Amino acid sequence: SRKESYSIYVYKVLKQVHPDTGISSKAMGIMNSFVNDIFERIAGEASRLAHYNKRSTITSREIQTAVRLLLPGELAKHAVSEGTKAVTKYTSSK
Amino acid sequence: RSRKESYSIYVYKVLKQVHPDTGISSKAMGIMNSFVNDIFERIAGEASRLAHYNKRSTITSREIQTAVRLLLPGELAKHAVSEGTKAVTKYTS
Amino acid sequence: KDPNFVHSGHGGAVAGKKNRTWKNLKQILASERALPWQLNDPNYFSIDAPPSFKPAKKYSDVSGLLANYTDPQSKLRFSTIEEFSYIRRLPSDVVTGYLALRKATSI
Amino acid sequence: DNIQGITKPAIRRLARRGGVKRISGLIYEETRGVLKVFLENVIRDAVTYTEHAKRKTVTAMDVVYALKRQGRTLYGFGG
Amino acid sequence: RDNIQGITKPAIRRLARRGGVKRISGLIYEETRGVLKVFLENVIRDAVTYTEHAKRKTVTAMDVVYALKRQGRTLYGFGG
Amino acid sequence: RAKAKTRSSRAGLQFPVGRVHRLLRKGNYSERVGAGAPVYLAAVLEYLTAEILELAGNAARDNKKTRIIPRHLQLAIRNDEELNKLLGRVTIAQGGVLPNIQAVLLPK
Amino acid sequence: KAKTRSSRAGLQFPVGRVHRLLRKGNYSERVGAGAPVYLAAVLEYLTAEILELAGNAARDNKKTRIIPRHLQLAIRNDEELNKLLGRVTIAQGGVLPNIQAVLLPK
Amino acid sequence: GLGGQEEEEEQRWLDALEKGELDDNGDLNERLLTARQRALLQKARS
Amino acid sequence: KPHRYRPGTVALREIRRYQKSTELLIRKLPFQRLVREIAQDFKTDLRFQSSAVMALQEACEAYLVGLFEDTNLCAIHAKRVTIMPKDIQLARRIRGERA
Amino acid sequence: RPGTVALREIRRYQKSTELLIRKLPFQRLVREIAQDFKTDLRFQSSAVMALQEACEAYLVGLFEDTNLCAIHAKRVTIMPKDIQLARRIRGER
Amino acid sequence: ETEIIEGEVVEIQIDRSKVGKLTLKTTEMETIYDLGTKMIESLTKDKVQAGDVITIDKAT
Repeated sequence: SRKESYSIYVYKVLKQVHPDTGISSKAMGIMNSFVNDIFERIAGEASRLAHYNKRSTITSREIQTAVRLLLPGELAKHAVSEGTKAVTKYTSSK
Repeated sequence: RSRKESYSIYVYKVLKQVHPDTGISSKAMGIMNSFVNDIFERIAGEASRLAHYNKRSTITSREIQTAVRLLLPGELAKHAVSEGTKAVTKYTS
Repeated sequence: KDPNFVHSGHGGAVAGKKNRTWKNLKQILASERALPWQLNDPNYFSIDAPPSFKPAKKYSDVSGLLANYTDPQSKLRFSTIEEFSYIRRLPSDVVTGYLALRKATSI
Repeated sequence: DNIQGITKPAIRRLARRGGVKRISGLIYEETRGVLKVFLENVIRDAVTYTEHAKRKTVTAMDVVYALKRQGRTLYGFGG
Repeated sequence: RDNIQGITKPAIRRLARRGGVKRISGLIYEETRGVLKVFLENVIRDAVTYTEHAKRKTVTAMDVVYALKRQGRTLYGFGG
Repeated sequence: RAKAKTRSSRAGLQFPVGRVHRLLRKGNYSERVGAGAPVYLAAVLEYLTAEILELAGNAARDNKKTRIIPRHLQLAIRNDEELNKLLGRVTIAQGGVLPNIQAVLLPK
Repeated sequence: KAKTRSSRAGLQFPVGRVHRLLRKGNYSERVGAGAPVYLAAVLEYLTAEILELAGNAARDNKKTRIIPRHLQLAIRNDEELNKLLGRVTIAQGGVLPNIQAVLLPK
Repeated sequence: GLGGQEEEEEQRWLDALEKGELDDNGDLNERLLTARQRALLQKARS
Repeated sequence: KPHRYRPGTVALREIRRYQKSTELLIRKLPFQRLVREIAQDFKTDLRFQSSAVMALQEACEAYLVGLFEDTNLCAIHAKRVTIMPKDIQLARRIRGERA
Repeated sequence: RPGTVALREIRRYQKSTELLIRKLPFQRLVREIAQDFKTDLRFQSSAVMALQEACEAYLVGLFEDTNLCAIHAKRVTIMPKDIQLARRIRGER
Repeated sequence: ETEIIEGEVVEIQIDRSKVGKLTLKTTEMETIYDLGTKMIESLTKDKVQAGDVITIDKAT
């Protein structure tokens, strides 16, 4: 039907990273599958964490915790910095 | 107040059937409660995947029959599938 | 040359996504069952024989002799001690063969 | 019986990507067994996903879900 | 302060002997202590992240059990 | 309506079909938990419970005692090649380890 | 007039799609609006950082078109990608160059 | 064709093989580092 | 250019060339044929997608490459530069993959 | 004699069920390793027992894999290189 | 002439009329047999269990 996926956002990120550069449909297949795998990984751990807390609400704090549980070391810190910056923009922008 | 919600009654009702002469220690009750609880999470987790892997909304006997066939090893899989079909056969009349 | 040169489009799949031939027999029967049949009419499916009223005699797989026995493992059926000495040595390739040869539980 | 079609040269090449300096002649026949039993895991799981879907065809998703369940996920197939 | 050395030389001897090893070269101890400390470090860090998320000061048996599920190195009998 | 009974008793099970249904339906494993699922799952859990208890009861009786202790469970599961796959990376509180040696160790 | 959640948070990645994927994914009956913002930003951070390594690996290895080998070079040169992905596999990415020490001749 | 450059790259990789002057992987600039990798190099310099 | 070589001088070129390139080392048809065997003993007459058979080969070769690296390090530890089937077993057992 | 009481020691700890590491040294070690994740932590008495059971089990499995490395290299004597081999081919690090 | 079954009973299964299934083993073969009602009301009546050796006069 309509291949519900991430390819145009992945390509828009590549053009933000290296505007001169381009990418094979196989490498985009890896990017989609990696993005969806990390999505299920984080959302799964966040739902477990919500059950462990007896919460319903998937808050920003739950995603942050699932992210720092799954990401190693300094990669966790810098991804947490990007996520907290994005929420800081969103909550300021209304 | 909170309540322990354990499987302790049912594992004991089964022990008293399989070894009528034998009892459960309080730490072995812990191991048995952990085993039942973990296998429930393992099976229901795979059943939730198996529904969305076919984009079905329900879970039913076929999702759990599939999850048992994937999760369990050799002889235990065919035995667990036999027990699930027997219980549902009696339950449906 | 020949009895015709301008053969008409009888109703196979001339340009559709489906297979070229007419409807197969199952589809002919599924459409023939829509007609205004009376209870007494000679329907092509009503000619099917009964299901057998007897229980069907057990004939052995590997030799065709009358089988008293069925194996708890291979579910082949056999008549004598030396036939069991053969059935347990067969490769699974032909065990699933003999079960499917009488359309048993093997799929 | 088709596992013998996996060639001794291909098994040398496949081992040489793993950086081994020297092979021994027993490795080729034992590697065929390791490949056959690895398939006899991942295929039976994939068929089980295929059966659940009521399919006759083993899809990319059927083998991807098996490989994901086996904890050896492959990126670049399915999504 | 200096607590990694508190994994005593007889305790290593016994734990390795439950593991069935015949001769311990005296080189083994500090790497075994460091390896243990790193496994503790991972489990503790995970348990602390569950505890910090839970708005809570006390590390519970559930937090270490959930860290052992997160690491796929589970432990029955402590609840869950 | 007069004299209610458990859906476990209707299935022919000890294991709690109501509890299993409640846990499936509040665990968010699906938007629609059909009642065949918790009956089937209760039966699966009850079978695995029977198999693992019977092996542990044999292990306890073989160790000359009339009680299941975690040691008798570890000495059941590490003596079964099926359950040592299903429980193949789980740890048992007070279970210890299976008694085992590589033959190269043994003297003379 | 409306504003996209993506641009409101400052991402390229689709915040509303992550919200719908949480909402339809049964991860809860209730989803906070900051959760898909944070999650989209982390997916974007991971995507941007791996692609920045991969495009550099392509440019260094005398090419420009990103292909699965450049993704394997991005994953295996950095220890925190290497631990995050670990035992997962890349279609036709191969293995990172390693003619093993000691076997490398004297 | 220009595959002669890859033949010379193999000759350079063979010169180092005959000398025994290669990395532990058998292989032959901080501006290539991401902001995280600059923070990790700062952590390696501290 | 020279003849017979110092043994392993072309084996080092094999490691280099098969590690620098990313193509699959088994040819397609032997594996395409093999995939239609293993299923039959559990379900007859299955049909295999063109993507699925390739994903199966990619998984099988990726699985063997990792097993060969572990086997290589086992041989090097066990003094040898030659791999033997007992190194494959040691790698499998410490991986926890059978026995 | 030596190596004979070292072998006879194996059967005692493989039959016996108790924990082999000292509780207070382990308890302080967990708290030490926690200090630079957070100050002023409280640890539940059951949690540190669970952590000790996990740590002794992790080491017993690593010691079996260490014994496999040594005995494959025809040694009854273990070496740190056996731990470096195991922690690589485990897929841990 | 007499019809005698004899063997170790390997496995024996019964469920609700009644339906059931018996297996036997000699030193040299195995079998699985579906049981008729008048065998069910005999194998159960005489408390037959797996590992017994039994001789059945088939006619009775």
